[PDB]
Amino acid sequence: GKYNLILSEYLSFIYNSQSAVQIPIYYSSNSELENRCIEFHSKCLENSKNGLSLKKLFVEYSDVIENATLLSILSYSYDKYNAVERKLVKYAKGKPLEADLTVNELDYENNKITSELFPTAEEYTDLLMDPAILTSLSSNLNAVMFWLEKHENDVAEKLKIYKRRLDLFTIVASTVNKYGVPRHNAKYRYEYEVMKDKPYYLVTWANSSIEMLMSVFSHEDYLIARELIVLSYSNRSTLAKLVSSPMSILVALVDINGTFITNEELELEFSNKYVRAIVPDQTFDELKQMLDNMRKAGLTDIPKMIQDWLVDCSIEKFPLMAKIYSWSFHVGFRKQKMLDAALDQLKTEYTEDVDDEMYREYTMLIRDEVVKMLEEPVKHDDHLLQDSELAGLLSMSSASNGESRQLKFGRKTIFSTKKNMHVMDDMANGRYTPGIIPPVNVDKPIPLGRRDVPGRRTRIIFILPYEYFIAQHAVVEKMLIYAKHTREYAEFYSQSNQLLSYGDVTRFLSNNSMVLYTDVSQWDSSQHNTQPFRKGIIMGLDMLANMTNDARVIQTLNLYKQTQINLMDSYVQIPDGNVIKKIQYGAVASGEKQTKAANSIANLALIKTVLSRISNKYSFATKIIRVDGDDNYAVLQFNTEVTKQMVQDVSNDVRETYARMNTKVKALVSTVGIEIAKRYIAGGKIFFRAGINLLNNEKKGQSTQWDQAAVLYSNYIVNRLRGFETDREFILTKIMQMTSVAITGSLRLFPSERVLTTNSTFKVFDSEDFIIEYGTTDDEVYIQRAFMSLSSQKSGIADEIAASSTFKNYVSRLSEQLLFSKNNIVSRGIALTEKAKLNSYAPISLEKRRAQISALLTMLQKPVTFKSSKITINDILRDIKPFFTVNEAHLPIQYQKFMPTLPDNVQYIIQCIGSRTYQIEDDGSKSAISRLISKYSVYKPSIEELYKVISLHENEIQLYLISLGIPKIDADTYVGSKIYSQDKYRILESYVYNLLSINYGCYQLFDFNSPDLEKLIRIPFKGKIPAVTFILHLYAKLEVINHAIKNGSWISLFCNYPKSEMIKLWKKMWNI
Amino acid sequence: EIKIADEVKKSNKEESKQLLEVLKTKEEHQKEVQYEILQ
Amino acid sequence: LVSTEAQIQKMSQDLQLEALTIQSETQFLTGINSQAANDCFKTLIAAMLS
Amino acid sequence: LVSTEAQIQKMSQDLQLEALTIQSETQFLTGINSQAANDCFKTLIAAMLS
Amino acid sequence: LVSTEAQIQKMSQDLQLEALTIQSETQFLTGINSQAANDCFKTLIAAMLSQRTMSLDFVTTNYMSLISGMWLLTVVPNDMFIRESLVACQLAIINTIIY
RNA sequence: UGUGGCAGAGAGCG
RNA sequence: CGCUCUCUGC
Repeated sequence: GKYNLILSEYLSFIYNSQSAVQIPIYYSSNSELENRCIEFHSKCLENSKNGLSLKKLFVEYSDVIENATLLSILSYSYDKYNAVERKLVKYAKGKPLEADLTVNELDYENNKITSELFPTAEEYTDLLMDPAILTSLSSNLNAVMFWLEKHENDVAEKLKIYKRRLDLFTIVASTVNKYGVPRHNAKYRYEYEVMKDKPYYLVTWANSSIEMLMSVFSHEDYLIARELIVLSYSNRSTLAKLVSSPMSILVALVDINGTFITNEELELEFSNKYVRAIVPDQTFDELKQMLDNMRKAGLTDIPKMIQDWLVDCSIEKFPLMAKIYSWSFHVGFRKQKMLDAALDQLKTEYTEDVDDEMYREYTMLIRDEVVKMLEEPVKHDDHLLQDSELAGLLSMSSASNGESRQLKFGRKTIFSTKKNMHVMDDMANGRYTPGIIPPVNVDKPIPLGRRDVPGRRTRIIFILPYEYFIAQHAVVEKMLIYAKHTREYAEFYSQSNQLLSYGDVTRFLSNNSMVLYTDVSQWDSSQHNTQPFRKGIIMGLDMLANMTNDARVIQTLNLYKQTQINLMDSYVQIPDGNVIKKIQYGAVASGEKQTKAANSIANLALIKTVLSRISNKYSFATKIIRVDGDDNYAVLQFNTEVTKQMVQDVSNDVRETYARMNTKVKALVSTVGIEIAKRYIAGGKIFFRAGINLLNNEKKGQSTQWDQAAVLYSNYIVNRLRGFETDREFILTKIMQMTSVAITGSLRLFPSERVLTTNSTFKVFDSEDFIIEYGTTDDEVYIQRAFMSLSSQKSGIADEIAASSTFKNYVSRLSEQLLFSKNNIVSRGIALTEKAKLNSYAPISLEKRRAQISALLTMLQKPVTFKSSKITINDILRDIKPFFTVNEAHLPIQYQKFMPTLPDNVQYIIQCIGSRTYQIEDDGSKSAISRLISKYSVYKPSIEELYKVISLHENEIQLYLISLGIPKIDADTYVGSKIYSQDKYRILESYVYNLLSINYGCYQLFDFNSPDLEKLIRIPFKGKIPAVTFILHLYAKLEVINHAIKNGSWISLFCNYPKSEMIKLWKKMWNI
Repeated sequence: EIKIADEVKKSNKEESKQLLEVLKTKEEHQKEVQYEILQ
Repeated sequence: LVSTEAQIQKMSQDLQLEALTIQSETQFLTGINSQAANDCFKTLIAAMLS
Repeated sequence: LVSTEAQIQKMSQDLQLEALTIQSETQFLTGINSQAANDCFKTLIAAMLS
Repeated sequence: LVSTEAQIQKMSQDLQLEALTIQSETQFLTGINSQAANDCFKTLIAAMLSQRTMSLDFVTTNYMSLISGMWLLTVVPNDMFIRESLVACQLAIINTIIY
């Protein structure tokens, strides 16, 4: 309830004119007050529409000011062009900045003038520095200047923040004012004709610098920001890659004193174990060279902080490192060219000096792993291998990007890259031919996509046809669904938390063992991911083919095999001007159904093969190896105690034993820590990388101005929890500026906190961070009922595509691969399901969402609507709340910190109740009926459809099950058992279980099975209504936790809930 | 359907609301079993 | 008279009138109001007199 | 005859029906309608005559 | 004291209620709170000292009232209560707990 | 009407 | 379970 005051001050500051007028609009769920709001509205518009002073009425209608709820504020203000400079000249009295063109290796990666690199606009491209966000730099500057203006009279630590950010913003505004501000077009692009006389990389530098200086709260933050902002203006290729590299060594220097553990059964369990840090001597010399590069690039204060920290190697000063490790990735992306980014990967050194003893074992281990994965389904003759074709055609992801193509649906032309639409096209013209796999050769090389991420290389993406997916689908699904019952993969270690993705950095650590951890992200072009990998899988397929007798399965397996045959020789379309290059690349990357598990397999075989060579010089027992695609760590335990020389020699042996296979590596051995791209542990404490650029994006999505405010707030929340903290007021300023909409050149509307923070399809943020909010009042109920009525909208483009011939044909062809006695129950169902993935096509989503926003605006302008009773969640919570009773409590501190970078209130909760004892309610459609259909088919009929289908007679249900391949005897047994009344109740239990509101970012981490939280929740037991008592206890926990987060103190609760309200609520439970 | 003493419907005592909603539950469940058979 | 609502809730309290399982016990509550009590009291006596 | 629904309440009362628990007495209430009973009564005599 | 809420947790986990039943045990839980235990503790002593007689008001549908009335009638002499009140209490106890 | 993906998990819509 | 977003190995 504070946002709106900052909104008012922002409006007053930005416009400032006599002509700038401000027009509230209100609402109330109470008839009389609502009609008085209507009145107020009318009279205000009239008075505005009559050149009368508006300031007189504002006293008379005090009632609206006290009890009504705000929606929005309108604004009539004229063009007033160029006001940014007219404000900004004062905050720019320092000296501007000069680039240094002789820093980056390439020529165009320097921050030189555009015209020196792009004389013609026809060859200009903003894609090498595109912020890719529908908000301007001028917007960012306006926000910064307003913040600076309002914080112009404070005298505290706040003033030290203001002086620091003022000096930084002076450096920035000095750099911009040297030339001026670029002006956005309607699309938020920056054309050639504005950037012609300015540096090419000024905008990204500006945005990133704003993001950094808005995240300054201390002196060391100021040092970091001044030392990165002045070098990120020139260096754009060797900065985040440089400073983020030493961290991998630093983790091997932090003594553990107190630890968190994880079980095989995936539960945290703290340990007071102490572990030293047996670091060798030569890695310090490496680290010094890295700091020498750091100083040689032009960094002075931040080497000083890393060198004076090593005098003590304490863990209390250590979050600084983590802080630094996050300050590197908030400088922007290194959006270089498709060509040179591919050539970062497409440099190869293949040699006739490697072993053969290694590759043969490698091939065999891959073979064996494949057989372990595939023994059960290949043998027991599973439907999904038999019906692999249909399985892949249902699971066609509708963003999949195979080969842009000119289509026509009746009377249109479409340039879709989506493979579902391509399949719809190819079914009609007789070209659908999944058994005949296309080649990938000179006659048909592959396109590319570009994956950028700061501090690392630009990675590449294959863009394949749609036959390869269909071939790979069934086998890879059985592989995943097997190996998540098994070690060595992220599918087994993943839900949200600690006790997961790693969960065994910290069992097998002491002064007996070590751990070798290794980044393997460059190992895609390597000589060990070519021929042996493919031939190993091919051999395994031969074994598995001889391990079955049915013929569709042999066909599917032979097609997967032939896919690996064709992918063994693979060329790559890349244009360059007029001519087209195609390069020999017979190796592995993503853009495939297979890449994750197969890379994990190959790395597993590789590390298992390497690890049988250290045994020639050491005695150890391998306790654990873990592989998640392109990373790997192995722990190993010894017959004796560890030394510095053994770690060093082991590292050299690892490096040279990879060198024997012509494989580059930075071998890293340690005792307490690891480092990988996204996270790391030091001293038995998990930190994380907070490298999510807010004001600069990777690529250009398809969302609106609106939703980008929500993504930016989500990234803010994440980065804040991770450690990187930005000023929340700035984020709110951006949200209002991005939800602002131009109805004309001079009319502009601004919504309020009570529209953006309400649970709907229009939610953007929350009134109190780290807490979703619900509604006990009339008013949230009112607007939620209103907005739920409006979420359901239409798309004429979708309507005409779904009314064409190819869509009908597609449903029919899907159908005819199965039985032919259901025509109005599933064909409509499959069409309704395909509709859920036609919306991926951007113009459909844009039509629907622009229509949705227009429907919103035609009740933001004029008064509001009651929406006719359509029930939602807050209706229920409104009835649950008035039988609670609070009392002040006092919990002690008995739980350990193991995520230091969190805010102190969240940590205080962790420091008073426990971290996660994880639970499960359903691992997907478990109840009675989908685990039969998923055994005889793959089809996934929606629970709406089942809730209807069970309500029908038992005859056409019997027909429907027989139509899905099932025999008659099991249907007869199902009807005789009388389970349909049970699966009504199980399905409605599953409907209440669909409430996903346990995992938003702060509820993600808290343990609700705690005894300390539970003794506060004194709700007596009634019985025979499990859903209600479940949700009541859950909701009471959420009340306690949210009060704790927002206020720190604790409370107890009590709900002597009447039986009458249990029953009155029971019918609204299992609806909506 | 229901032949309660309708003066009792006035009361916001717990037992009265309990009785009303329980009687509605019995009648709606009777309709559930009748729909179950008769389909 | 004894109160109608007090007597109704007392009887339903004694009987354990469930909501889920059917019973032969809802039907005891049919016609427990006053204005029938007086009707019976006036009917028996009027009939025996006449 | 008795109407069907008046008898359905009695059969449900003697066969006390928990909504959740599948006691099989639902099957006892299957096919109780009128004009199936006339069908049987005609069928038996017509067959034993024919 | 024991808090009202934890005592109700113990009693409710004992009684094993039913949210879909018209039970003869929800009425035990009426008025268990403090500020009344205080009131009774204060009233008994004040009345026995001042020798002011004191009536009773109770609902025969509740049966913990009559069970605590047993203790009450034991530790307080009968003549301290007005006649019809304890007669109703004794009659209730004898009719629906004992015979 | 000019186009940047595979799978894991967490939210928001059916 | 169908789609957008968050990052994740790519």
